[PDB]
Amino acid sequence: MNISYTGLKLEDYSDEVIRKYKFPNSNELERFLNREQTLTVQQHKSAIKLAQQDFFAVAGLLSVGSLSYIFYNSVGGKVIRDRIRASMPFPKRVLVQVLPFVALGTALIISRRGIEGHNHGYKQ
Amino acid sequence: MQNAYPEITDQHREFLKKQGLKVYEPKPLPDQINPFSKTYWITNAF
Amino acid sequence: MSSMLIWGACFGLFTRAAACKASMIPLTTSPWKYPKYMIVSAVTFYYFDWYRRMALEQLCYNEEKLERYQIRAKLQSLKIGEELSDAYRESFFEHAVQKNNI
Amino acid sequence: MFNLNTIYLSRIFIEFNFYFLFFLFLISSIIFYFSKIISIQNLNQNSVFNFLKLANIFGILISFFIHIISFWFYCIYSYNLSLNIFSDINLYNSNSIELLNNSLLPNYFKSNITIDFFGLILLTLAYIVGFVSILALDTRLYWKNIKYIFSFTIFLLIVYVYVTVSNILLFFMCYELLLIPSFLIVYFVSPSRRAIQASLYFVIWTQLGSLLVLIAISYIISITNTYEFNDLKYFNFTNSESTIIIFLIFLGFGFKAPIWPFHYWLTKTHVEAPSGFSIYLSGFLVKTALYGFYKFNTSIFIDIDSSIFIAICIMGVVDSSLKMWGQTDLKKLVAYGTIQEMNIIYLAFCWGDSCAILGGILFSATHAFLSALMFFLVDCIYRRYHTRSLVEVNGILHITPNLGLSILFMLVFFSGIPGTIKFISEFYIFSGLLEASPFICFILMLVANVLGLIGFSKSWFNATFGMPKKNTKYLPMDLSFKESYIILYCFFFLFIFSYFSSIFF
Amino acid sequence: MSIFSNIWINNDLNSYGLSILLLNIINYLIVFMLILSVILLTNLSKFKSLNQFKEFNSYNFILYSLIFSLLSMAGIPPLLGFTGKFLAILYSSFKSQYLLILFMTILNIFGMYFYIQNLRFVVKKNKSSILNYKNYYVNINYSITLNIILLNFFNFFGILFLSDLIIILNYISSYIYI
Amino acid sequence: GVWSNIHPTDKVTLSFANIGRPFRLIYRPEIFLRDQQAKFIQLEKEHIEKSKKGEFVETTSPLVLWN
Amino acid sequence: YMGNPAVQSPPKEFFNYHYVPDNYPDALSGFRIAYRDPFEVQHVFAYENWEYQYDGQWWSMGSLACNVLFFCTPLFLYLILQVEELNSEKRGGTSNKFYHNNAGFFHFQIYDNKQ
Amino acid sequence: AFGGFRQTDNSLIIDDRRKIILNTRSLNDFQQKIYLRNFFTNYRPDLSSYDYFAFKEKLRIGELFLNEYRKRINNEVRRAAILTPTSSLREKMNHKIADQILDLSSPHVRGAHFQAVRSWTDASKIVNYVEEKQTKINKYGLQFPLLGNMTEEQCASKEDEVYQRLLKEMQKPPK
Amino acid sequence: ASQLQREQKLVQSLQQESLQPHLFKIIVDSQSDLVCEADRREYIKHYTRANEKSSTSQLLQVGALLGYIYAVGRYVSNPSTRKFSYGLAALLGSFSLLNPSKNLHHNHSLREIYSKYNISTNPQALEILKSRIY
Amino acid sequence: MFLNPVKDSEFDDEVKGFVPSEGEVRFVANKNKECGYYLQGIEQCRRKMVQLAGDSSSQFHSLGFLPCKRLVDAHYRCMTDDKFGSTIEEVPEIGLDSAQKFFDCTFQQLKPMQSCRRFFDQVVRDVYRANG
Ligand SMILES: Nc1ncnc2c1ncn2[C@@H]1O[C@H](COP(=O)(O)OP(=O)(O)O)[C@@H](O)[C@H]1O
Repeated sequence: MNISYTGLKLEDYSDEVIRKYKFPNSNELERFLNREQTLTVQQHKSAIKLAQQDFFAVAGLLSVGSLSYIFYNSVGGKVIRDRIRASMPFPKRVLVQVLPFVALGTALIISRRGIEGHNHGYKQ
Repeated sequence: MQNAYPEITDQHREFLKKQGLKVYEPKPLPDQINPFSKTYWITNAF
Repeated sequence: MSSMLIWGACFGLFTRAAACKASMIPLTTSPWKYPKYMIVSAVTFYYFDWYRRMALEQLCYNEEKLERYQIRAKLQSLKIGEELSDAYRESFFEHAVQKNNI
Repeated sequence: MFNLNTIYLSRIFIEFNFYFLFFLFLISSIIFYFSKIISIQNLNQNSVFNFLKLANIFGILISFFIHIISFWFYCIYSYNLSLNIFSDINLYNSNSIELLNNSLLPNYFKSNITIDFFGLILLTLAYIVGFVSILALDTRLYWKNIKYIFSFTIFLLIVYVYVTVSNILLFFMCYELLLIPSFLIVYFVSPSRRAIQASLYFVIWTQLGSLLVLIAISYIISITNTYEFNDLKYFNFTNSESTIIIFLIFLGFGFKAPIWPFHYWLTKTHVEAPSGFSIYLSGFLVKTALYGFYKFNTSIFIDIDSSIFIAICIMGVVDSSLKMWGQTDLKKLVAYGTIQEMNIIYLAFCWGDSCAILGGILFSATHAFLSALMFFLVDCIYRRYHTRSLVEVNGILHITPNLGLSILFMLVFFSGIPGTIKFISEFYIFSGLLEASPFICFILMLVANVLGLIGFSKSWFNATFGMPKKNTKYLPMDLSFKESYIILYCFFFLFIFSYFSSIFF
Repeated sequence: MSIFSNIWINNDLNSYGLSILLLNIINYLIVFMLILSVILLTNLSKFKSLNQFKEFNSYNFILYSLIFSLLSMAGIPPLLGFTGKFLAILYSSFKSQYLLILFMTILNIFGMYFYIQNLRFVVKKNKSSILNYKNYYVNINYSITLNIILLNFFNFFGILFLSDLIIILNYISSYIYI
Repeated sequence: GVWSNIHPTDKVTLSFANIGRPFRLIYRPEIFLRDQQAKFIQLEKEHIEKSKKGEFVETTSPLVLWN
Repeated sequence: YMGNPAVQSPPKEFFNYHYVPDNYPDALSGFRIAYRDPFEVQHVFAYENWEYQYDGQWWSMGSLACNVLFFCTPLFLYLILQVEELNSEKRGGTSNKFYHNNAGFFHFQIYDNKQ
Repeated sequence: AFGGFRQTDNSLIIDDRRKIILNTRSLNDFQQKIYLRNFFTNYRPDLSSYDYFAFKEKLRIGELFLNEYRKRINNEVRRAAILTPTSSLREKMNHKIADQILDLSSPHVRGAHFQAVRSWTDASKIVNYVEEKQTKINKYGLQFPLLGNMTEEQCASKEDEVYQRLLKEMQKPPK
Repeated sequence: ASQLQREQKLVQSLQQESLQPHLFKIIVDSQSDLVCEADRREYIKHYTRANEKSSTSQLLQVGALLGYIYAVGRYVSNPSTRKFSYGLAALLGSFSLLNPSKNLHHNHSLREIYSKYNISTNPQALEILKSRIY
Repeated sequence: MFLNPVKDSEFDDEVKGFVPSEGEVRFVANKNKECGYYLQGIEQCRRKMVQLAGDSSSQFHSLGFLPCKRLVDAHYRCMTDDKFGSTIEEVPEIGLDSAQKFFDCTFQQLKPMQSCRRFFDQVVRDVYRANG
């Protein structure tokens, strides 16, 4: 309540006190005020958006791969599944094989790019 | 890290070389053993 | 989420559904009960939100009034001989003398 | 080269994986409730129970994969976060990285997420043991009791909140929420008629432990009016208060551990509970008790000697190990093995936050997987030969070779073979105890690794070998692909977890 | 209650204990209505001995309502009966009564086994017939069923909304001395 | 949400973790402090006034309150 | 106590397997249930139902010295731990103490601030 | 607000700073905080929460660093066991290696022990040793990337600083 | 000699425009007084948005391939393996030739920000960038 | 932090660790637990004064952080136990450099208040070592 600018004069303090209590420059004051002295709010928002997109991509790919692998490889016993897969067109067999692997692999690739720092620019 | 062993003189080393002894040194991995070699990767492809 | 009216409407919907399941009657039975329950629950929970906010505000004011009571009870709860002791003489004379202006 | 993206990757993955599990559970519950009037199984192919089983098993599995990814994210984040504080030596700058919350989903229970290695190990154990247990409960869920297919999803959500909150009250509540689903599983899913009394014993024992923990947390909250471990760090308890708190938390979490003499409930329940819950009860919930004790005791300065608690734990180990010879019931023998392992793990947490909790965490994971494997083997034996007693079934290796091989390799893994992670945990705990107390370390190793092991192997070797002469018309078949793959996954984890990063161990 | 230079600082609320007592009484009344609403929904003459908790073995609503009401009475968390006991122990610790906490714990554990003992009797060899017959069919009262639904909601998830009840009861109790 | 929009702490924590505490302190901490600092604020104002006169009061020196 | 070598007639009254009402049976491997041996089932459900007959029977049943040693084992373990505590204190080694050297920080727990 | 627990001991408390006499049985929460709960619970109570977190991390790294010292001396002993025959191994080992082995022994390094029982002074000395190592490796910018996280601009500035430092040190007279 | 060559390379990079956004990013990272704080914030925002490597590109490429396979295996009757393989190769080649969702509405904002400072002929720009060279 | 430069060194920045006395540790810990209110007050005052008069067009911009000068002086008096003056400008010459570093790191390079506490405690430790 008493911590205010009312009643304060520069003539009531010495020049050393004025100098050591003086405000910094405008850029420093703005960086301190916005809490962006190291990382900016826009950098934080970009990182959050990338993290959310990465999670949604990974979860969707994992779900699609898990559902495709089970719904294609759980149609019967061994002989029944062999007959069903043999009585398929080539694109359908490719989908039965390619689809479960591609989604899970892409999710793992996204995770690997997440844990890695190849984007660092200090390289030669 | 320090040398950890009692030092010997260069005169002593010259005398040992005179007596037919040879200083032990590590030898590089052969192309078969080296995992960064064309021989290694050709073996892998085969 | 943010609307107590919508929260009450959802509560009434799910309450009607669970009462239908519990009674073993099929859902879609007495269909007018769904909007009725939604309206009743929405109004009741809206009023309860308003009443809890009012009660919290008046409770803060009652606590402001009660802090005086607790101080004057602590001064009146002093054991005999402690009223004029150095640890309570100032407060006791503030309440007995200074706070005697009726 | 650790940037801001990985921090938000880990935090977002944790929060949104909790929300993934919760949304799957909510959708499945809505479908289960609003598609039927009675919500019991319609005994036909076109039933929601097939969809319920599919949805729950797939939620568990996919959320487990997401949890693996989030655990790796957390490992990288924690390593680099500890590095950043350690890295900079200049006194002018300090690590001040302030993060923003996500926009799509709120903070559940208005609590910022705090993640520790023990908590995420506990969560991984939750996922895997729940997966195995639910795979072991399909033959038990039927007409009028299919509603417990959601039980493991409820456990996963409760523990997900449990291991991610810094609120001490939310921590205690999530520890307290594990009783109702467990009692409901034991009371309604168990086929044995003696399991009602076992459920009552489990409830009363675990609730006495919960009451002791409740008294301790009430002391903590009332004395220092807060709910944060940092606020606890900014407060000191007197010697009497600290002694009361440590005694109460140890006794409660040892009621749940269990510890000597509070394992009667565990024996009765394990003998009478369904095999899936027995996998989940021994594998996981006791580890939640361990995590609770570790979180409570580490945050409070205790100035008393822990010799009494160490003696209680060692007495539990000895008492459990000496009773293994006299068990003709394989499930009760596995229960005593669980008691022994649990007391050994609980011993490691009697030295505060020293370099002894590492062995405790590793042994918690190892015992989770070993107990899951052993109870699953008992389940296979009881489903094949319709018995568990040693006097009724023997010669399994000759009629069911895969089951006998699984039993033998389970014994090999349980004997602390160096290649697996039980040997690592034994090495940690026993080295620490030998430097602490050499004679007590030798006593513990002698009773546990010789006498208990001898009895345990005697009761299993007699079942594996012999002649299955009687009831040749009723002799079962070999192991199915589900059981074979579950056993192989248990073996694979016990082997390959020795190669996990040593930063956290 | 501290004093600094004849200025009193008051960090304790005197009216909090009465609010806790009121909350305990209200929670007990709510759980007691829940257990007796299930009874009033059925043939009241079917419940004579303690072994006749098997009679509640019926369609899942009555059975689960009974077992959850019994668990709530015993103080099993997070049910409504647990909240009152937890708050009582918290207030006793705040009032620094370790002996009272000990005796409360003894009473709580004995009463908890007293309540959960009857959960064993609920097991019945077959589904029971405890409903009155009106117009040749069992009379199921939808109004009482809805009341039980509301009580079950506030018994299962009442710990999420207990803060507002606590605020209301503390506000009511704050008038006792002012 | 709407139930827990009245305090930045979860409802369970509000219900159990605040035992015997003033709801003014729990919900309006700043007003609670400024109300209990009524005499101290006046003493600080008097100290500042006397300091502007060149009279440094040692007794009320510690009373430098920000909130 | 020991088993009786004499040949005995099969039991007529023995505890047997009992299942919960409305129990879904286990139908693995063709649902083939064999008749159970009475002696085997009696041994299965004997220890679970065994009880002491009179007060204090637990002491003298078997070996009194072994029972006393087993009963005093926790005390013996605590006293051995106290001796080891003496040895560690004389040598300044690891004691049976709750080492609060981390001041409350947990193991690899994330400690970050929100903006 | 922090509270307290009612005390039962009837023992007088005399405070020379405030010139007051109190009874332990009759103390409020603040009096208990300033009299009964005033003790320390960590090695360096004079440090902030952030400072003591850094101190604890450096102490753990120092314990692991002493264990690393012992492991390195063991590895060098293994190397001596292979590169030197037994006819002269013990002499060369007793030259310098045996003394360092006995220096890095059970009390001096934690090893496999649960807790390295250090006084606060010993913990501070270990942390100061770790800080000396950190200073001498950071002056040359060796922390990045194994022991430090730095942005690209920070790395470039550190490289320029290390280049100037290396030039200055190379152009100094020998001792 | 070598340092002179490094400074000459820095000047040559200053002359070019392709490396100009990168050099101005290095200037902004230094938090110097040459660039205004608002300019710093806006340039950081635009540079962060432009240099994002989102997972949506890989997700869309995965969805297009699997979508094509599903479409040709679902509706086409008696498909020809030759045409199916040719279509797979064509779509994979198109993915190879397609730039990774390159954006053009963020680079011009960068030049708007850094055109206020004559980086090529700024005495302060060289002084700031002499120390910081990647 | 607790490092002293080696006066005769073969390289530029060789340092040697030291451990403060138990008396110094006890004094600093007790005062920080007794005067931590002033430090948080200084942080909040700095933020509020940047919020109010941070803009150059404001009327109070020329006054700088002077409203927080009272908080700084109160913190100095509390940490020095009212034995080394009523203002931090009256600091003994041993703590003068540390006081200058604290003022720089607090009001010119607006670092997080952890570093500012480090420098202020350095002032207090210098004063204590001078006048133990
Ligand atoms: N369960 C048992 N308890 C005690 N003694 C046993 C038991 N089983 C076998 N024996 C002893 O082992 C011997 C083996 O007898 P057995 O071969 O089973 O009978 P038989 O000789 O009539 O075929 C018996 O004489 C008996 O004394």
